[PDB]
Amino acid sequence: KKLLWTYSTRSEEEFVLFCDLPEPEDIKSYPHIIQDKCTLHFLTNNSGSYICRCCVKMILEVKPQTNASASHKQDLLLGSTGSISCPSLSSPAVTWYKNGKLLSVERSNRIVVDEVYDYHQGTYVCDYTQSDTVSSWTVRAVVQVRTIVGDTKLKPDILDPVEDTLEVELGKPLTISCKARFGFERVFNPVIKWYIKDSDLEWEVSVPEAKSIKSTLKDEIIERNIILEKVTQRDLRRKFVCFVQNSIGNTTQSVQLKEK
Amino acid sequence: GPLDPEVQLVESGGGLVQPGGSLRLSCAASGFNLYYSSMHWVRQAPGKGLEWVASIYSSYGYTYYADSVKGRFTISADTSKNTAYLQMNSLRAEDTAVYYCARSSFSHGYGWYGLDYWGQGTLVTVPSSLSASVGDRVTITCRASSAVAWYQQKPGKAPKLLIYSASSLYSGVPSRFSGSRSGTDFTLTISSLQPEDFATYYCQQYGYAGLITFGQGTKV
Ligand SMILES: *[C@@H]1O[C@H](CO)[C@@H](O)[C@H](O)[C@H]1NC(C)=O
Repeated sequence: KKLLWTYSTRSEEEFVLFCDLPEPEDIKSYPHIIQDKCTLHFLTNNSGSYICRCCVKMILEVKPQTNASASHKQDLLLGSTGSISCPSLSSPAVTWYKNGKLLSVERSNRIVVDEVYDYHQGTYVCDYTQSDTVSSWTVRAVVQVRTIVGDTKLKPDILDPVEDTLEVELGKPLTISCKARFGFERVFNPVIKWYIKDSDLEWEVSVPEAKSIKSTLKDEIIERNIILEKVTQRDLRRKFVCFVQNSIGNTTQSVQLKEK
Repeated sequence: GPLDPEVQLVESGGGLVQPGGSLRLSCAASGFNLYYSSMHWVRQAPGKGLEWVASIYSSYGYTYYADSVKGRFTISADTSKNTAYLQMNSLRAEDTAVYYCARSSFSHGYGWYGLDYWGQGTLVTVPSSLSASVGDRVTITCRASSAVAWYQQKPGKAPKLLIYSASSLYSGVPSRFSGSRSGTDFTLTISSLQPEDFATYYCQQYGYAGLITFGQGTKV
């Protein structure tokens, strides 16, 4: 079951071959070409038209580049979004494989990735066919993609309480919740706390230990509640201030209680 | 990258103990919050390679042990002092080794980006070879779900992180190095060996749940 491709080398490239014959100068891994299973790996003006066994014959023509843009080492920031360009096409139908498995067949020179997870690392293969004065080969290039970790450039965002004021009926208990969103830090040391503003002083209220309500590659959300057993008349004379801080900065949100 | 108060790891409590006895080791963490970090005891019996001993995840209160120990040692942490202790009971005289504690980032989605920081290790008493030269390309393979990491130990110091998430290159680590997954056989590369790159090299896996597996070692 013959297939053709060509491989243009430039600066730091690699190449792979799949057993495209229906799976569940070689057959003899004599040179520096590595086989794992069903997939051979080429570390670079030769050839290497092999076959493996319903047999699959590959007919490769390695041919150095001459005229020449995203390169074969591309980084994806995990948590966030990203995209992997097809080095070749710096559009026809490009077929993407991630470590041998099929990803997309879209007519563009870039696959986009919405939520970069740990498994988005690997070697990606972007195939697209090419016909000339009649001859139909396939162009294969291999791009190695790394899921690199990167600290945020962002202050914590307070999502609750968003309102300046809270109406309360005194003699009844009240719980003010502070939720804030923290972006990734490799040494993550978040600060979230409640403060009181009476006459001109501020002091940290004395309870309780925060907890997470969300922990995903992009967001860590930490909530920390203040509880008053019964809102007294003084509790309208002070302000309660949520304060969050991470290694980029700090944000606060104050809450003034009303009566009704 | 930013000049912000950074991470130390002090170990203590080691000594000469009789077999069947007990001994408490201590790790004074400095610079990181124990609720967003996993703290680990990794061991090195004199001459041999690195072996995982115990993990603690203070946030959830989870604790994990390598079976070769499981039953004897208790790992705990006091987040009011940022201190993790390894409580050793009934040393079976193979426990003789230097005990490192090392941090990892255990926050956000909880993926594994390596043991970033190690202590000097505290001594308690009860790798293969490559050989090439300055300028060569060297490739080291490792066959066996995790995101692998690569460490570089120099004869008497604690391991350094080179690579995390199997490809990504740790901060400070020169661009010479490379990492690959390739099915079940991960491989570290040094492009053009330099005089400083000679060391013992270890690979590592994580998991299933949380069991850390190190490599056998490679002297380059
Ligand atoms: C909190 O951030 C503000 C600036 O946005 C800063 O001026 C203030 O002193 C900060 N407090 C701390 C502990 O950083």
